[PDB]
Amino acid sequence: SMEQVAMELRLTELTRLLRSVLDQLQDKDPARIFAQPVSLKEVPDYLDHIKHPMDFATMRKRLEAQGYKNLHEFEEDFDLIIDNCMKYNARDTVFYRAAVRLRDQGGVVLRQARREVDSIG
Repeated sequence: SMEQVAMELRLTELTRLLRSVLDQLQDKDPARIFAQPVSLKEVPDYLDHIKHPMDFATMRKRLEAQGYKNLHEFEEDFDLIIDNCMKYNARDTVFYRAAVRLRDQGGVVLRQARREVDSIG
């Protein structure tokens, strides 16, 4: 139907906007600490601690399959990256500290993303 096509164009345009959001958030992680899944070869107990791992490569795979229906879903995955890290790692670690800085800097980006999503519809 034509309605289904219009819905699909809306999803495509959200995907475009979320790709720009993802790029801007990933720039806030210049150490690439959050770029890839935590390796279960290198951290064998990880899934005992963290039940829903997340990372920017995993998000990018979902994004490119148009698997984010709205901005809430995307933000959920970004918050997982941060929150997982802040539980597994202690406060005095480069990993924790990177996550705090990513949260703080990413907030700015996400605030305007939400306005753009609502504004453009």
